[PDB]
Amino acid sequence: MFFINILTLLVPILIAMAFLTLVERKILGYMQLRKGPNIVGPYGILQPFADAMKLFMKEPMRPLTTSMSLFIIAPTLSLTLALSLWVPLPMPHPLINLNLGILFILATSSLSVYSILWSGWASNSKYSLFGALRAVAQTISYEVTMAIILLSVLLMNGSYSLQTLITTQEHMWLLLPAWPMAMMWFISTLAETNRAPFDLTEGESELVGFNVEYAAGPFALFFMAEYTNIILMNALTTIIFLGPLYYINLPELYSTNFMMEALLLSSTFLWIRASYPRFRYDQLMHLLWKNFLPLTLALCMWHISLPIFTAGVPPYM
Amino acid sequence: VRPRSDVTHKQLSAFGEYVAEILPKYVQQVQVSCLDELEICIHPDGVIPTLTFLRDHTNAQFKSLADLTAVDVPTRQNRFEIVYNLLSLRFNSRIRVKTYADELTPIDSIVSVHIAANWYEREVWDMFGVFFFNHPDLRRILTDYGFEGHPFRKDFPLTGYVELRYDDEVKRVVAEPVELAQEFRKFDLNSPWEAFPA
Amino acid sequence: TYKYVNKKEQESEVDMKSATDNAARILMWTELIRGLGMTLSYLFREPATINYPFEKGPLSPRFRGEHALRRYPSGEERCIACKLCEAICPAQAITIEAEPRADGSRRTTRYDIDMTKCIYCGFCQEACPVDAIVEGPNFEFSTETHEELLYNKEKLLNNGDKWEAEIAANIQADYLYR
Amino acid sequence: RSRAEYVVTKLDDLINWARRSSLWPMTFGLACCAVEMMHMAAPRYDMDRFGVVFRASPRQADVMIVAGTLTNKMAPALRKVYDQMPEPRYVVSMGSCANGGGYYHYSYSVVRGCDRIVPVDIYVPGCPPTAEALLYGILQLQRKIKREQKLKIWYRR
Amino acid sequence: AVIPHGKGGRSSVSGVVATVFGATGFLGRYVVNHLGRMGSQVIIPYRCDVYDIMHLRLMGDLGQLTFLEWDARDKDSIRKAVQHSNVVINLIGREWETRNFDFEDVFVNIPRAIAQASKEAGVERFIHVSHLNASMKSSSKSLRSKAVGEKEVRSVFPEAIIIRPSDIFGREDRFLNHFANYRWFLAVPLVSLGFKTVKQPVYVADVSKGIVNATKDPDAVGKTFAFTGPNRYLLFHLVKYIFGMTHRTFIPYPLPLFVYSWIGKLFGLSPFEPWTTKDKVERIHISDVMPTDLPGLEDLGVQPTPLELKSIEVLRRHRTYRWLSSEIEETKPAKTVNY
Amino acid sequence: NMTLNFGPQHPAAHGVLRLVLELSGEMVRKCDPHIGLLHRGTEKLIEYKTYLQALPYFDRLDYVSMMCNEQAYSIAVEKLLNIQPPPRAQWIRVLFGEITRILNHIMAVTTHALDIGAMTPFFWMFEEREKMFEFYERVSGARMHAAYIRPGGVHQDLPLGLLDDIYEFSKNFSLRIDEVEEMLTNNRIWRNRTVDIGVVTAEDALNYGFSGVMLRGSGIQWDLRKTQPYDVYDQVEFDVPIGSRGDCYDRYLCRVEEMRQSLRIIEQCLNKMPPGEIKVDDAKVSPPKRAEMKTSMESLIHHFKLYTEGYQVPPGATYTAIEAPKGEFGVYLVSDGSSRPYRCKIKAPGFAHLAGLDKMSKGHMLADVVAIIGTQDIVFGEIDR
Amino acid sequence: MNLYTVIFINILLSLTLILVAFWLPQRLPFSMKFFLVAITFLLFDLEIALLLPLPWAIQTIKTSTMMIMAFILVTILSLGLAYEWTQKGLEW
Amino acid sequence: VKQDMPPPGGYGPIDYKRNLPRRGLSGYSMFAVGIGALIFGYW
Ligand SMILES: NC(=O)C1=CN([C@@H]2O[C@H](COP(=O)(O)OP(=O)(O)OC[C@H]3O[C@@H](n4cnc5c(N)ncnc54)[C@H](OP(=O)(O)O)[C@@H]3O)[C@@H](O)[C@H]2O)C=CC1
Ligand SMILES: COC1=C(OC)C(=O)C(CC=C(C)C)=C(C)C1=O
Ligand code: SF4
Ligand code: SF4
Repeated sequence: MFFINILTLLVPILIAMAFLTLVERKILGYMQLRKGPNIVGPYGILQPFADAMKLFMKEPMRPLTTSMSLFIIAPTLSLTLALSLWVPLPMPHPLINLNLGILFILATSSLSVYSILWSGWASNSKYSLFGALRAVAQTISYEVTMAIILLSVLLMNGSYSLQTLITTQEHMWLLLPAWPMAMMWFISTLAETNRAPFDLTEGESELVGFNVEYAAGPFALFFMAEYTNIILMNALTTIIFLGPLYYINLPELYSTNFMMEALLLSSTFLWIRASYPRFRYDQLMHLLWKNFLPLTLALCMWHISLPIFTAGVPPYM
Repeated sequence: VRPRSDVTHKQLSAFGEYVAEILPKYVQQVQVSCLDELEICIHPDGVIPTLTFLRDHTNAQFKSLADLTAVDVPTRQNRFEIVYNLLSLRFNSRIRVKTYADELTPIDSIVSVHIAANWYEREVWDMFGVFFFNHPDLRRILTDYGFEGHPFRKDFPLTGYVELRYDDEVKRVVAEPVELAQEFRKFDLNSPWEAFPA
Repeated sequence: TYKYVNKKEQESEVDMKSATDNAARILMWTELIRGLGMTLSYLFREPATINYPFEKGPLSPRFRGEHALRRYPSGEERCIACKLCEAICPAQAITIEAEPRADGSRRTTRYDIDMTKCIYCGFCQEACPVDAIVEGPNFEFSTETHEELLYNKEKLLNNGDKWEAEIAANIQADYLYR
Repeated sequence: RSRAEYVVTKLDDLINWARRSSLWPMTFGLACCAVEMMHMAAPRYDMDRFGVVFRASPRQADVMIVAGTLTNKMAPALRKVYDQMPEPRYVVSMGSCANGGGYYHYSYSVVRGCDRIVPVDIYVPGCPPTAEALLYGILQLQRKIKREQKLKIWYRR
Repeated sequence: AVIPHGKGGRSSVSGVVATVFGATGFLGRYVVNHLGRMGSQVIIPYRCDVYDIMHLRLMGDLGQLTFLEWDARDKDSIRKAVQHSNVVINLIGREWETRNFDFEDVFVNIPRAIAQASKEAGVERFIHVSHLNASMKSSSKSLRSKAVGEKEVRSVFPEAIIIRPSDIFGREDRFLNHFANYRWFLAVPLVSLGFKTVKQPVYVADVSKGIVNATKDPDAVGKTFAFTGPNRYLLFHLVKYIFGMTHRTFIPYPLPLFVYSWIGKLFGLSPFEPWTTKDKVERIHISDVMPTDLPGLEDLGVQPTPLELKSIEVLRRHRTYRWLSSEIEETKPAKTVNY
Repeated sequence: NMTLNFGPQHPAAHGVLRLVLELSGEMVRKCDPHIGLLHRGTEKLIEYKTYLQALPYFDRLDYVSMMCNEQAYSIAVEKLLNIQPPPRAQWIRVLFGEITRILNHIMAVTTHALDIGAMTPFFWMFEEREKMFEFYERVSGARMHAAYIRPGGVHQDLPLGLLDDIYEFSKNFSLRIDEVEEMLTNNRIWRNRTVDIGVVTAEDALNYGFSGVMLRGSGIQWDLRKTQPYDVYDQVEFDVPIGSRGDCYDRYLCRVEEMRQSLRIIEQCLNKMPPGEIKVDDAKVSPPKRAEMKTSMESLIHHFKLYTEGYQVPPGATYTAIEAPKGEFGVYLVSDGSSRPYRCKIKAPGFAHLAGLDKMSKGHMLADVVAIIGTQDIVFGEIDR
Repeated sequence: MNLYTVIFINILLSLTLILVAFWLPQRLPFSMKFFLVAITFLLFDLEIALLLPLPWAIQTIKTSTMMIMAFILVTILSLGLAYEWTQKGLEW
Repeated sequence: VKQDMPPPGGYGPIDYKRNLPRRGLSGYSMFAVGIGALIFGYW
């Protein structure tokens, strides 16, 4: 039965991963006055499966100058961490509820920065190394504010367990309070998934770095990873800040609304991509260290003070 | 028949005399075409001096270099005819200063007078082979890295002498003497009858 | 007449109201939200794409497309080998050699348009006195092998016979203009 | 149906469909034919609909469309990019400049065709080969990819 | 015939219309290269899908290379291929007896039918290629079967040239790559510790040029040339040398062949192109025969090219980033054995 | 300095560009652009081709502004022949010249964004661009590479429905500029990527021979369309959009304004196009009409000679510059009395601009260089010629 | 264990893909800025640590000391940032 | 006689100037919205 549940979480998520790609190629399309992929299958539903098969069949190329492990470990790690982070998520019931759940999600995300570092060193070509170094920096920087923004949340939730927020948000979303950080969580979620406004990790016009030497099966695995993440981080926004209504008698309206909010915020980063030009490498770090980190550290203190003098210290457990 | 204003053919003509007078050491001929265009002609040594006077003279400011080109009249002893076309945004007029250079008698470079010429002078060396002294970095611009011969010279075959194909044996692109599958049909077009006195 | 773009006519001194409006613009990304609205708007517009095989992008009569050699209604090929179509071709594409046919008429023994050499200028359409060589409407003649693209008299005459009905309609529509 | 032959015919039909449906092209971008495809990528004749990627790096590209003249200075590169593309790979030569030398055939700086440099699968004709015309050529590549029977040949080899 | 006009390069004519049935091969690729360079008309019968023969298209010029669909079991396909050719070159061969084709077929059965038709057609000359040192009694079924063929084809086609090349040295060859690829194997077995099986490699091009020159020379009729090489080698130096350029450790450990023929049997069972072959193994330890015979290279006009000279290009792909820049001069040469 | 080349295949390299960059860290200290990857021999081939059969070559030098390019050759050859195009033809060349500047600017603004990372502006305008080519195709038969503007006059009269269709496109086009206007002109992300990048001072721009929006962007007031009015640019009213400071933003804003100003010029041309002939009536220069050559001997002789031999323009030389969308496009045509030219130096606004990349991209990141090439609107056909 | 079960399936799923992916088909880039960032990053990462126990420390009976401590930590690091800005650091 | 020409009286007028609309909520009012959310949310 546990395996059944393991399958129920991973298989559906992976399929959702696939169709996000399709949805990204139609919502971007209609925004740009074009139908998008509808000719393969009915309305393009078979389109995600089609290139998956093309990608796996095409010859995986191992560059003459390339490590053969820091090359194959990197996509395996990227898919493994991203699919793994869906293990401890309240929907509303988590598969493996962990008392220090949010620290698990923060730690597992942090490990993905390596895959970028390992792939860049493994390729042994200049475009890859330059891209990886800037990339690791972006990801790491957007971790420092990412973590502090969560610590502010937790202090108003009382615990690290993601399951507690379902009881914290039984009367109001944590967006109303703490909206200023939501925005800053959303922008940081956009950076950590290397999506558009912050896609310098792999700029195309700039260094066509992460998958330069990655084609076919390796390309796919990170690829899959990114999109699953795209969902996971959006889903974490939909639990931590937008709290779906929870009724203990019927648990699925929680998941039904979790479904609706996650899809809309997942739709939002698709909409962000088409709408904005990409930021400069330093313009990106200028935002986090200058614009956001002082806002986050100060609002972090406000969230240690709001509890005490408003006699609202949250109940542990 | 095009409309022609003689106001210009007079203005430009006068200027020509003015330039000539101011720079008599180098100006050999100064003509105005029937198309109202002035074309001071200078000894090759006057390249630096004549340009500078035009770039920096209150009564003749010719700030930008429209173009530097070299017609090649093979008959002419001095094969190339370096032509510099300049524009004066202040006086809304253009002038052309043209000099003569043979294959192995280099011309001075004007990169100092106008930095626009940094590239065009490299273009003239690559295509025609004229050399420009004091050029910051003269090196082929348009032709292939290993190209031998100056292409726009009238004595260079259009198709050229080398063409490229990929050879499997050597797994690398390889020049071979040009072998064309339909030679350029050289239609003779000149008519045996003249048009006017000109 | 000139026009300054990006020239600030004067120094509006900050007024709290102004400052707030601005600070709000930086803090709550107001203009960024403006941009998102524009793309959401089109998402709702009808897409302009056409089903390519089923629907075709419109081409009017002068479209040059693919070369064809026409024939008189009687059945006598129009070309009389004056060979100025060869003379005015910019790319040297058309190769024509001729000899007096048995009938005694002038005709081309070999007419070869190298389509890879041709740059579809449409001057040949222009130059022909009998208008034997025409720019036919078809643009879809992509070929697996390079040799197929080279076209001799028989392919062009066959191309002419296949598309004669539309070529005649197209020339009918545009001849007054020429 | 039951026959090791039928299973091997159906499965390539599957393998061929995947390659056919998702061709990620890589355009070098020489001369002007690249524009006449930027029009194919554009809304009147979307290519994505057909499963075509607007921009794909060489290592992730199934099809190379050579648009424009291949000069004798870009030849040594085209071959490199063709050589560095993943194995399943196809070339579409667009423009009379690329499939044959076109205007500029007799030039000393232009390779008379990309077929001399890279093996070419479909030749799309026209000075600016029309954008439908490229789309017909890409669709002709898809007809060529459907006909290929790699698994059948391995079975009866 | 076709009077030879031109300057000598592509887009020129040499007048050799030649069916070449096994062109897709490693040797083949080279044969079509020169034939195409010279300007000869080359008909390439092929069975593999068009995708795989694309590499042959750019070779040769337009309308100079023609590809025909052909099946070995179907006699009619061979019939039409040689219809309009005046030179037929046979390079049909394999190392692994495939499910539907036996060594006899690939070497003796098929290469007969082919020359047989060629005669019916009236082709001026047929060149048949069989492996070097091929006794009708040689151990490897392959070599013996090949020997069987060179005899037969002479009765189907008299005065048919029979070049008999040694194992070939070239990029994409086996002789050189096989050993270099033993890297995956931690240890590199070598029967008799790689001794007493002196081997003389021959560059592929030399072989190709030689073959081509045959097509355009009256001196070769019924000749059984033997393209051999510029220097012989005990398998030991060869193996190490290879590993030397590849810059990968060399660990020669002797392996009793009786057991090794079994290893060949193992990979041989592989469905997808067994990497080693029982018939291979024997061949590898089958000593190169001595050079007393109608000479090949040089005799046919090409001076052999030493192995060390081009080895760098063949073995480069097997090096690691660390050694990629390394050059031949840095490395040492192997030693020959006039024995 | 970690030398790295911006190799041709990369999308930001316009297909052919090998910018040898010296990366002092991510900051780039020197650029040595290696053009020549698309040199076709355009100017050595023209010497072997008659004046009409060399027109087509001029549609392929800058391949995004075809007709304005072929208006520079047409004006040159016309000068050397002391012939002037008929009144209707001159308006048609100005009508098609501004459709080309809208077409080039949609190319330059949207592809610049494609390089920076904004993808939607390209798709919205490119649909508006095929609407425009249709106008080329409906008047010449070629979507691009028309050959419509002939050395004397233009080739064929406008079809009877084109001016109504050009009104409907121009009527609704401005909203389309307004729409990318909102999506890419105030985005802090665009401004940051474009503002204060590649500033070029006024005197430096004149000295480097920039001569284009690059000249106007830094505040120098020069438009060959008003200063030296070619064709009818003396009878149409427009405002040159001079920018103030020179950052890549002011240059973008200028390009967006010129699209708007061109709609003002297109409006005037549709409102005031004269009834008349489209090509000069001298059979010696412009080919005789199809009916005339098939009924009058003097016309067949003139058609035969013009197509087979040529105009035989009188001996002379001229440099004629027109304001092509990129900048000043000029042809220095030297002519012997022969029907085929002797020299044709195509001045390319772009050979000068690309030279400026090293000076303009000073103290700038790898990413800034992508913007610097984008703001020069460089098409390598014109530079390589 | 339950987690172990999930994770090994997770690695298995990824190793399966790469394996099929490889089986079905049948020098001196340095800028102190980059190093400097990494450093700053840990100085901040360590601080994140000293700040992580704050959810448990909220419930501490003291409260006054808690906040007095936490506010001092956040303020002193932020000043570190302040000097990073003031100095060329953070100015890439 | 019949040639493609502007309609009699000329065509209508075409807009070229930017028509970007300055439509938005005033800044003070805007701040209040977010501030109010926080103020209430905290309570
Ligand atoms: N080291 C060497 O290479 C040596 C080779 N030789 C001889 O030279 C010849 C060429 O060798 P090489 O090129 O390496 O051989 P390959 O393994 O490269 O194959 C040669 C060609 O034969 C074709 N072929 C093989 N089996 C069949 C079949 N049953 N029906 C139809 N065609 C077939 C193949 O076509 P496809 O792949 O399409 O089936 C291939 O193109 C061989 O015959 C060999 O006996 C002699 C001495 C040394
Ligand atoms: C508009 O300027 C140019 C581009 O950049 C946006 C290019 O991408 C390209 C080529 C691009 C590809 C890959 C189609 C060309 C030719 C060009 O002119
Ligand atoms: S012009 Fe017309 S008629 Fe004269 S040859 Fe060319 S095609 Fe035949
Ligand atoms: S083919 Fe015609 S269009 Fe394509 S590049 Fe050569 S010239 Fe430009």
